[PDB]
Order: sequence, then C-alpha cells, then structure tokens
Amino acid sequence: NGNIQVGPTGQLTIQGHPVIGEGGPITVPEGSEITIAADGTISALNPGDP
Amino acid sequence: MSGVLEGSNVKPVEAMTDMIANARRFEMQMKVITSVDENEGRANQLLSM
Amino acid sequence: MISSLWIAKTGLDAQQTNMDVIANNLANVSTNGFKRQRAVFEDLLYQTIRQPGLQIGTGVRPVATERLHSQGNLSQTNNSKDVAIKGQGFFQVMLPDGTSAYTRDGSFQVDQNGQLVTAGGFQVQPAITIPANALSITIGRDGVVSVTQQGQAAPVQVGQLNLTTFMNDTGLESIGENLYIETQSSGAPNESTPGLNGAGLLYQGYVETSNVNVAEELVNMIQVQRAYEINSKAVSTTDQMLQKLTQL
Amino acid sequence: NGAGLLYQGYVETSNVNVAEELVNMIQVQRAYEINSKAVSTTDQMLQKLTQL
Amino acid sequence: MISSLWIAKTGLDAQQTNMDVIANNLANVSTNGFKRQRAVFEDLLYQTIRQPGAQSSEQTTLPSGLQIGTGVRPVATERLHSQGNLSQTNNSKDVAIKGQGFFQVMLPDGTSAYTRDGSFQVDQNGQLVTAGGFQVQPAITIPANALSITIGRDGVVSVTQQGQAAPVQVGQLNLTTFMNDTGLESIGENLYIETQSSGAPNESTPGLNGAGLLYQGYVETSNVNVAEELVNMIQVQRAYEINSKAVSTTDQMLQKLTQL
Repeated sequence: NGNIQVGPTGQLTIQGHPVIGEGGPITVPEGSEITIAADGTISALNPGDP
Repeated sequence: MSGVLEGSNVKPVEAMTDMIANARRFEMQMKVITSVDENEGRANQLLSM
Repeated sequence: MISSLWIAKTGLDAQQTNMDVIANNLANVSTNGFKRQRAVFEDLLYQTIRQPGLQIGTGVRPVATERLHSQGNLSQTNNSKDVAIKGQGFFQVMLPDGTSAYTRDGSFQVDQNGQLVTAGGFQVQPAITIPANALSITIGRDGVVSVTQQGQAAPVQVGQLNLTTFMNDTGLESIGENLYIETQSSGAPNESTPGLNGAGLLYQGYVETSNVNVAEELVNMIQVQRAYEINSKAVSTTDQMLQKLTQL
Repeated sequence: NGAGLLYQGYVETSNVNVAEELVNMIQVQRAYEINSKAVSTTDQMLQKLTQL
Repeated sequence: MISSLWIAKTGLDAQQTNMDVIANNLANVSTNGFKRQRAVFEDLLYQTIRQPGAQSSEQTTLPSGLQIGTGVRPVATERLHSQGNLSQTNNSKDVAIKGQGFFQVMLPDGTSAYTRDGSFQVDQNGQLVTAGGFQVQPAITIPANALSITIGRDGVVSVTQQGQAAPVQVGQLNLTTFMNDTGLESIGENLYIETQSSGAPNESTPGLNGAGLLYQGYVETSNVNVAEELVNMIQVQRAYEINSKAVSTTDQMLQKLTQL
C-alpha cells in the first residue's frame, strides 16, 4: 500500500505505520510539497520560498 | 440545518443478512427438536417388561 | 434506509435550481435595469465515523442567490421621459398600499393629472407635477426636472429626482415587477441628490439595459445538463445496487 | 510565509473529476454484485445443511 | 464542471472583451479628442502536479513537469495617447492641442477633471465652458460686446472691443500634464479624473516644459485607425469560433462519458 500520508509534525506514515528509510523513520520539514523520484528520492519544497 | 429533513438510518444489508441467518438458525433448531423427540420415543420403550 | 439515493437527489435539485436561475436570467434579457442572478451552492452536514477520522457527505443545498449590481449598458430611447442612472442609486416609487419600493427601470410616463409614474403606473416620489401646457421636459444631471412653457424664455423648476442609496445593494428584496423593498440586510435607505454622497448621475433619453451576459448562461446550461446526466447515472447505479441486494 | 494569493472577481471551482467517479461507480457496482454472490452461496451451503 | 470547459469559458470571455474594446473604439470614431484602447491578456493559473526541478533518480532532475494551466484573464486596457489628426472648422472657439497637454475643467461638485476636447462654448454669463456645460479652468470670462476672440499659441486669450484698436487680454489658458497619461480614469463626457497611478497634475502654459501648442480653429480628431479595427474583427471572430469549437468538443466528450 503506497498511500503515504504526512502527519501534523511531518512524519511519513502508511496506514498509521511510520515509513522507514535508509536512516530510519522519515522526518519531513513540516508542510512541504513532497516529490518522490523513480528510485525513492524525496524532495521537499517549503511554501513561500523560491 | 434548516430546509432539510432527515430520514431513517435503517441499513438494508444488515437486515438481509439478519433475515438469512435467522431462517438458517430456526431450521437447525427444528432439526434438534426432531432428534430429541425421536430419541425420547425410542427410549420410552424401556418401561415395558 | 441508508442509501446514496438522497445524495444524488440533492445534486439533481441543485442542478435544477441552477437551471432555474439561468432561465430567469435569459428570460429577462430584454428588461431594462435587470441584475443577473447567481445561485451559490454549499454542501450539507457531514457524518463522522469514529475509529477504534472519516467523514461521509450528504449532498449539496442552495444557500442564497446574489444579484450582480454592476452598471448595465445604456440604450437610446429618444423619449424625454426616460432617465438612466450612471453609478449606484435607486429610484423611489410609492406602491398603492403605502410602502415605498425601489426600482432602477428608468422608463417613466406622465399620468392623467400630471405626475411622473413608472410603467406599472405607480407614482415616483417626490410628487413631480408636470404642467399640462409643457413644451419640453428637461431632467438635468443632478435630478432637477425643469419644464419649458410657451412664451416664458426661462424653464420652470418643478421637482428634484432624489436617489436612494443602500450600503448593501444585494440584500434588497425583489418583490416582482422590477421593484425592490428594503430589508434587514439592506437597511438605512439613504436619500440623496444625484451626484453627491456617492449617488449616481442621470442621463435623460437613455434607459439602463439588463446585466445578463449571454456566453456565461449558455456554457452554464451545458454544465448543468451534463451534471444532471451524471447525477441521474448515479441514481440509476444506486437503484441497480439495491435491486441486486433485494433479490437475495 | 507560504500562503496563497487572491484573485478578485474569480471563484475557485470544485476539484472533483467526473471521469474519475464514473469509472469508480462501475467497479463499485460490480464489486457489490460479486460480494452478494458470496452471501447467496453461503446461504445455499447452510440451506442444504439444515435440510439433512 | 470540467477543466477544459472552464478554460474555454475564460478564452471566450477574453475574446468577447476584445470585441467590446473594438466596438468602443469604433463607436467613438467621430468623437473629438478620443484615444483608442488596447487590451492586454495574461496567463491564468498553472497547476503544479509534477514539480519541474525535483530530483528523480537521486542524481537526475526532472525538467519541465506537468504545468497544467488554466485559461486567460485580461490584465488591463491601455489607451494609446498619440496625436490625432487636426481638422480645420474655422471657429473662434475650437482649440486643438498639438503636444501632450490637457485642459482642466471644474465639475460642479467641487473636484476637477481633465479633457482634451477643445470645442468650447460661452454660457449666459460669458464664461468659457465645455459643450457639456462644465466651466473650464481657469474661468476665462469673455466681455459682452465681443467682436472677435483670439486664442494665441501660448494660451493667451484676447478680445477685440469696439473703439479699441488694441486687444485686451482677458485670461490665460493653461495645460495640465501628468507623469503617466494612461492612468487617468475616464469618466465619460471626454473627461479624465486623476488617479494615484497618474501622478499629480502639473500646470504649464502652452509651449514650455512640454505642454503642447494651442491652435485656434482646429479640432483634434480621434486617432482610431479603422482598417486595423476590421482586421481585428476578423481575428476576434475566428478566435471566438475556435474557442466555441473547443467548448463543443468538450461537450461531446462529456456526453459520451455520461451515455456509456
């Protein structure tokens, strides 16, 4: 199930289970347009900034 | 909210499943009753002689 | 019975209301001083299901239609009795029962004993009594109605056409025949002379046409028809699902 | 900060996709029927059991 | 109800607005001191979807993602403030501006507007007013028994009386110039009111600082070029037809979606 949701504090959870990356569970910069590449690279864009 | 009327909340799926389950339970109980009656009358013969 | 029939029924009713608004806008495309209506849809209550988080909707319901009070185009009538408004303002017209309504249709006539009345015959206040032997009626930009008589080389002042301004123009009650009455949402009718305190100016010989744009109405009709078809399909799908359920 | 801008005179429309929902309506109906067959099949299995 | 239909609606609205601009320019061909308008359009929103520049494959970026855009909106209409052709009418009261100045006029409500139409009249009291009855600033007053009125190229006004071989100056006609002439708000009646985007009114007599020179007996005709208007008709018609074709195609797609 690849339906990933972003928590209020930026934790990536699938069905309430915190997703685990190469360094453990992922902490996303609170509020960000997450883009996942073809191999799993996560890019975060913060609102307002360029 | 004004201008809207709320209807009943009866769910038909649960109702249909309940009716099916009730019929199948009633039939099983009838089978049990039949078995018990037949056993009693078989065993009522032990009082003779 | 819990079902999706009502949710799609509300959608059908909303599309019907939108189509009624569109048809009303299109039918009044020839009325002078008509403001187009737009219906605002905003959804119903939500039912919340608690986990050991999710909310299911109920449908859509019309809330309130807004009349667009933009200044419509002017059309030339070549009648000296017709005046159009440049800006925001309303003519005050006295109904027979006694309460004063407010209209923007500037097509006026003189009745059998003087007196300026609207097309429906209701008197325009203040009482502007035109003399019988009048040769030409001149209504100035600032609402001064002067009357020329044969012989006298100066026009005679008869009356002032005052404009009633509301702070909220959308909240007036549309009573029917091109008339609005003040309401609690459009209170404090402010009487002013035309040209001051935000009141509009008056053009004599012109009438203010309707505000209805045509392309919006036609494309909105297309959208209403297609959404109505979509909701009908949803109703049919719910009907088939219930039919399959009952046959068990 | 990260908020949006305002366009006066324009109203944001709904995000619903009609091609998305009509295709879903088709599968929901068919998934509803295939589940109803499980109820019918289970009832037939139970009906024969009580009859014995 | 569907995105393409909203985009086509915006396109139809833009082309319609272009048609209104063309019609307004055409209706005022005979208007003296009229300036033709041109509308400018801009792109509407662009839905982000796939972000262009986001890193795919750790070391390769994604160029030019899905920037799905919405329709079009008109930015603004700008007047072309150019010198119209001068027409000779042989009148003592018609004044034409040849440079970049405006006449100042007082509205009776107290404020002042600015007009370029130079067809002036005299009221019953002898004041120089506009054809709409608005009293031009300054309140140049003309004597009762005037034989000839001469408005010079420097804006000076002279009246020739009987028994006086020397004309007497009865006023001085000034021109108002602005930093930005497109920012004036047109209120009709050939009148512009000053806005905050048009700077502040700069008074100058005609011939210095840039104000133009005043010609007597001439009127500044409208600068509307009409063949350009006809060519713009042809486009404003095809573009509208093509946008309606897009509407029709979306309608057919939705109809087949509904019918199944």
